Amino acid sequence: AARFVRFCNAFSIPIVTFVDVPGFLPGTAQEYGGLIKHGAKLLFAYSQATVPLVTIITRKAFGGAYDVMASKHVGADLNYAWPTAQIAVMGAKGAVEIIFRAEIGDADKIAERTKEYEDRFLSPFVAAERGYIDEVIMPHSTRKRIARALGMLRTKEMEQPWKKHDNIPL
Amino acid sequence: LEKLEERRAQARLGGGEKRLEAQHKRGKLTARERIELLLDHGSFEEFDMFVQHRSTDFGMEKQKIPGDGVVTGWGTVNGRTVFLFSKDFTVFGGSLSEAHAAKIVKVQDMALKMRAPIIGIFDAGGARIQEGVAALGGYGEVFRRNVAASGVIPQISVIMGPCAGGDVYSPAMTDFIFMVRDTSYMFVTGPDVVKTVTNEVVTAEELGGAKVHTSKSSIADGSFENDVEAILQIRRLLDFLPANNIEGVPEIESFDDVNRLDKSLDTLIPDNPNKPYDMGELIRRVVDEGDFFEIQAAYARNIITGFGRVEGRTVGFVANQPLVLAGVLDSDASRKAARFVRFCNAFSIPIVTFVDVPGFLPGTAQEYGGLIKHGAKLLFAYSQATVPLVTIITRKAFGGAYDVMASKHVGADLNYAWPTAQIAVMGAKGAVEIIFRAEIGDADKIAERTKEYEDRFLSPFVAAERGYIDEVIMPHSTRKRIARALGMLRTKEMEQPWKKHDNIPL
Amino acid sequence: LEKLEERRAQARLGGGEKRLEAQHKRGKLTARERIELLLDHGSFEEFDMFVQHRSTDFGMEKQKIPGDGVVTGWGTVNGRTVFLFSKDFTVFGGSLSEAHAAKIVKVQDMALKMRAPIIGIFDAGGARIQEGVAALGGYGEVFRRNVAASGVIPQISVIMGPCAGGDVYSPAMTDFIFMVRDTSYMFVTGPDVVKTVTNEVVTAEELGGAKVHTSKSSIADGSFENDVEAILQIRRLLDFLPANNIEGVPEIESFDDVNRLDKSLDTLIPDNPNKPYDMGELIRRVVDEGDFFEIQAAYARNIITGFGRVEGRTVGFVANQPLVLAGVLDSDASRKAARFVRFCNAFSIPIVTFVDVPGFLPGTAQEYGGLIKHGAKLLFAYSQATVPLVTIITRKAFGGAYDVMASKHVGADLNYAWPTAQIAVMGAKGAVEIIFRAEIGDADKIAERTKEYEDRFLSPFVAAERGYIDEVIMPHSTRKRIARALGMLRTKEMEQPWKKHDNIPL
Amino acid sequence: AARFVRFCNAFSIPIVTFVDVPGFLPGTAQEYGGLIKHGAKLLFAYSQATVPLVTIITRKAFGGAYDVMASKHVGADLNYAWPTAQIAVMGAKGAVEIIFRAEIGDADKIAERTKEYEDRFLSPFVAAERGYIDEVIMPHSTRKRIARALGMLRTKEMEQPWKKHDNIPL
Ligand SMILES: CC(C)(COP(=O)(O)OP(=O)(O)OC[C@H]1O[C@@H](n2cnc3c(N)ncnc32)[C@H](O)[C@@H]1OP(=O)(O)O)[C@@H](O)C(=O)NCCC(=O)NCCS
Ligand SMILES: *C(=O)CCCC[C@@H]1SC[C@@H]2NC(=O)N[C@@H]21
Ligand SMILES: *C(=O)CCCC[C@@H]1SC[C@@H]2NC(=O)N[C@@H]21
Ligand SMILES: *C(=O)CCCC[C@@H]1SC[C@@H]2NC(=O)N[C@@H]21
Ligand SMILES: *C(=O)CCCC[C@@H]1SC[C@@H]2NC(=O)N[C@@H]21
Repeated sequence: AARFVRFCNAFSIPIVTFVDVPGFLPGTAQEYGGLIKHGAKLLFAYSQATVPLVTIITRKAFGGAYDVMASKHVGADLNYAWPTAQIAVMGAKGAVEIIFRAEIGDADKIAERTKEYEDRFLSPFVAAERGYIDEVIMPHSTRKRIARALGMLRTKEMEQPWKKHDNIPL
Repeated sequence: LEKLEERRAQARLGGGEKRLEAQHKRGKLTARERIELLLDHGSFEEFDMFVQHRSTDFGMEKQKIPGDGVVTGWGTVNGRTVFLFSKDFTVFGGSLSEAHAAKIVKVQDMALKMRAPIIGIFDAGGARIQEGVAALGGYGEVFRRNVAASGVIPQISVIMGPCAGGDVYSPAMTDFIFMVRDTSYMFVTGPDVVKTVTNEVVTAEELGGAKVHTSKSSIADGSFENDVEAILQIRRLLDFLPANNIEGVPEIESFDDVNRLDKSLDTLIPDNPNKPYDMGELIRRVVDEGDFFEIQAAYARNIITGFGRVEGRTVGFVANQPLVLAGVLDSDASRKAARFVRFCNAFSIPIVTFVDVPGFLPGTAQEYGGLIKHGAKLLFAYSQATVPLVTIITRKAFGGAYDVMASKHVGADLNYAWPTAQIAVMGAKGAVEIIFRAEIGDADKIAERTKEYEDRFLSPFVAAERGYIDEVIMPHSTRKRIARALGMLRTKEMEQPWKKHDNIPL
Repeated sequence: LEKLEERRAQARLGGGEKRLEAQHKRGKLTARERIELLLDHGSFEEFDMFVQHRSTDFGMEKQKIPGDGVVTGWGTVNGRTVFLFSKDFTVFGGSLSEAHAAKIVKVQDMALKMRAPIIGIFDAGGARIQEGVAALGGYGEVFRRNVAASGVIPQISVIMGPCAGGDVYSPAMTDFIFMVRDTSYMFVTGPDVVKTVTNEVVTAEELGGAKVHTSKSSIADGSFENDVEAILQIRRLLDFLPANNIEGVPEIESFDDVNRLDKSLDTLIPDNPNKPYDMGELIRRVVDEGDFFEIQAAYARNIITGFGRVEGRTVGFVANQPLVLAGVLDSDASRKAARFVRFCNAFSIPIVTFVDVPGFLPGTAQEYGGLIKHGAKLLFAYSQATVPLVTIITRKAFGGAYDVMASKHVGADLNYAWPTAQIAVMGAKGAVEIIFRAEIGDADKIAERTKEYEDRFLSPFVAAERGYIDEVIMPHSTRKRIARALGMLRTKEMEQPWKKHDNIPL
Repeated sequence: AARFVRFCNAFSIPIVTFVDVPGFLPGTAQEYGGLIKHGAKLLFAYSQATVPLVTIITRKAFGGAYDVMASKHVGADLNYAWPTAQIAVMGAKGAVEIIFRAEIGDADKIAERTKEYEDRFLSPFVAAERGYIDEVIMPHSTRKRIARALGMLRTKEMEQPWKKHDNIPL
């Protein structure tokens, strides 16, 4: 994805992203293989681009992944979300086991806390209340929105400092 | 007022005496001690000492600690302005909240606007769960600023403790990462998740310790014995680098001589062609006082890269190392050298290269690993550079490799060769095997033809006759030539077309 | 999901049915109805419908209202993209908190990036006290963005209700301010402080009502009967303006002819030198269909400024007005015209000037008020402009005034003059009374000398004989010449030295 | 002040500001005179300048005035504050009259609320806790800090979009 995004950016081609990611792949294999830098490549390619970026969150966006995949904070122009999106720091079970580390033995209490956490926070509405999502749309309208959005976005112009070239990790 | 001095003195205490004593017991300094040690005496000016968090969920409102877990500010090192921030492990485990992120973004933006370097020191414990999605927002902004500053100001990161989860991405986009050899580790996902998912049991030290990341994964640029050594070495390095992408490299007065000769080099290369030799000795004989700041010393040891000084100016050096795997280029060496050369070119540092390469590494493993593109990265980096490039072909350059390692054809300005250089499409045996295929059965005729081809084509004078080599030099002269050459090349000026950016093969 | 639709229907209700009924009883529309009436049908895209405020002090946490008092988004007007926001009086009295400010800054930044016009509609109630110092931060960022966009995109503001306190600064730095005649008012400090400090009793309407600010203070560019008229006139105006400072003025197909002659103009100038005439008639005969959008019509009526169309292109018009104060130049007129010319120059709109001016206004009030600097403002504005400038001298041009009103000497490109023009240093009486000072003992000789001086020098032919006038034209052809001239001048290209910006007097 | 600031900015001279302002001047004479645009001139001049700006709050900074006088939000680079600074939306009396409008009848209750508000909120530490102030300094050190700050700020470099010229309110 990093190389594709760089090519699209070099020639001023707009980019559309569909996001459904639960996190990164765990295991010693990936770590010894250098997952850190390779993951950084995508963040770099996304954040430096000066063309229109439009993103649609469908189901899941957990943890640091929610940031590499063209979040509003790294330069996305428009962020929509379907009603089934779940934007949180991590899955509900793990979050409860971390916050309530003192009472990890009583089952029923843990299940009740999990249900409370899940219903309150695993939804697309808390992210919206802080203004990170531009609009929550009904799915059947998706095409029309893109078709409209890209139009207004054609004129994106923005200035940056003078560098010879960047120092992207390899 | 005295009330102000009391409040301030109590902010310098962080999370209390007990946590400071626990911190000291492990052999780790506190954030403020590191700040005091890195900068010149009496220069530290602090920003935003009293910031507090604003969350009100999960009982967080009952514990508001001033500082929010990070110490930030600016100062001077050797008279030159530097900005820096340091994470504090004793305050909420140095986790990352909204206000935390605000302080970091402020210091980063100010540092980019005024064009000065940035130092980040990491002693953190990751994302604060209680803050929910807001915390993620913080992360984003910090990442963004890093990318904006890359290739404009040099950014240095020092890992001095745990660093997990999303946090790790922030130093991965900086220029240099340094680690401490026993109280640090990096990973995206921790041991518990790994066990839950793959059923493999591993400890944090084995998964992401200093050894792993300095010898296998390519992430870290060096390791040091303890915090003090690390900080002093960072202060030594910082004096090499230009302050930004406009002003030249810093210059100091050198105590060495630009016209001295060194006879020992005439006997460096052995007569026997199967024996190796130590290239690092050559590099240390060529720099001013034998001072060489090596980068990634323990990873991909078939290639050497680092900083030295010539006539008071910083110069980068890249060299093949015969001592390991006969000096062949492979995926790891290509990636390492490509990233380093890109850095040197970005900030207009001249580059010297020492070449002794018999080819690429054979085997199915390399081929499945993608050697073609990792190999193309180095060629790309070398051919696009617009700074002075000087290369010395000490003992070998066979086939395609002679092209990737800064040949005259890909943009090298000056190319010397010692008398022992052997420049050819391939080794004598293979070449004669391919050419004279109708007579592969005999054994005397093949030897005769091999001797002829070797005596006529494995030498530097055929390369010189076509004008690919600018001059053949006696070994004992090497230093002087470089010292003169660079002097004339300072004014190199040349202009490319207009591109947004290149499309280097990632 | 139905539940999302219910959330939307509930967010669209603002602060309750009761407050909406009370709003309607005052004779005012609601925010969303204004947004609906401004934009083309079906084009409105809303941002951030669900944002809530985040204060928890002074009992504020018990009342969270979605939207936080502002509706923002973008749409199309006549096919061209526009951004906009509208403050909602029914939610916390339309006040300005942290999150409210975050939405406003988002929309301003995005509109600057895409280079599109911005419409702001103000119906506010000032600073929310319960938010404390944080409130101030909000205001600050908004101001900054205004200034960054000034001279890059046109910014129109419409005041349709109370707008007290520091918020007033935000619309004052925009290019146009429109007010509603019977329901709006603006002031920095309200009547209560005035009463407690100065002991004078004054109502809000008298202190800052529409009339005060459109007739005396120079703030407002016009007034309208009710909200519908104001919004439709904004829609009309938006068709004259360029979208940004790069592209040219919009063009439409005209129904008029470029070669028509106007016999009536032959009789516009009265025979008696003491009688005035109506310049507005002249202007409405030069424009294509007689459609003229007047700017600041009710302030400083001795000068006229506005927008028209010629051959399907926007053109700016400035003209002296004999009907009031004999057309002299005073402080007010000077400031009005100076700001208008600066705007027209910033977006590359051509300018046409009609001159009939005897001089400056004498009296001690003007001099104590600072007439020197205000008068210099207009000269500064005209002389520095690089757009095409076409000027027409109709009747009088005496003394220094003849030099500020787009003379050939200060950079005008073409200068015509009707046959009735009188261009001289000063009037016949005073000129003679000075040159023949030691002869004033008589009465008849002085009268004879006056007659001869009037006959010789008060004419347009001496100015032409010196070459300061390009052509003397007959009145009936005036329109045609303009239509031709402007055409040829479309390609004007000139370049000045490098300055950060001018130092215009204030 | 606006004219002086623009002149300073045109030739790249740094600016130091000392702030002690309780608000604007009330009355009919000023509003009939057109205070809104004249006061906006100063804000316009300060926000656009691209030279080092250093501000020192000594005693008071109330209300909208605190914004025009080179606040951190409109583009000031460094903000120091003495220990006696009072940064607030308005004076204690009027603030308490406004917040507790439904209980103004009393005279002891109002005094109690006034004392509480003044002690909690009229200080430089609430503004500092939000990061709007870079440091609370001891007065006798003031000169030294200025001398240091300006020394570093020589390299300030920033670029706006391409405009023919600004449109300052005349
Ligand atoms: C630093 C770390 C490796 C262990 O440090 P340690 O020296 O062995 O001591 P502890 O584990 O008891 O942690 C000490 C404090 O750091 C705090 N802390 C550390 N990381 C934190 C975080 N991301 N969020 C909140 N608090 C955190 C803990 O609250 C703890 O507080 P305490 O005084 O009540 O005990 C661990 O804290 C860490 O970095 N991540 C924990 C892994 C996780 O995310 N959840 C737990 C199981 S999934
Ligand atoms: C439940 O059993 C969850 C499985 C492990 C958590 C998942 S695996 C994929 C993601 N990786 C990670 O960091 N956690 C997520
Ligand atoms: C002798 O056995 C020759 C085999 C190796 C040939 C050399 S090793 C280094 C280079 N790799 C390659 O492809 N051929 C060269
Ligand atoms: C006739 O009596 C002449 C007196 C008036 C002079 C006129 S008023 C307009 C012009 N202003 C000026 O300086 N003198 C002219
Ligand atoms: C106290 O009783 C005075 C009321 C206003 C305080 C001062 S008077 C001048 C300034 N104008 C304003 O808005 N308040 C300030």
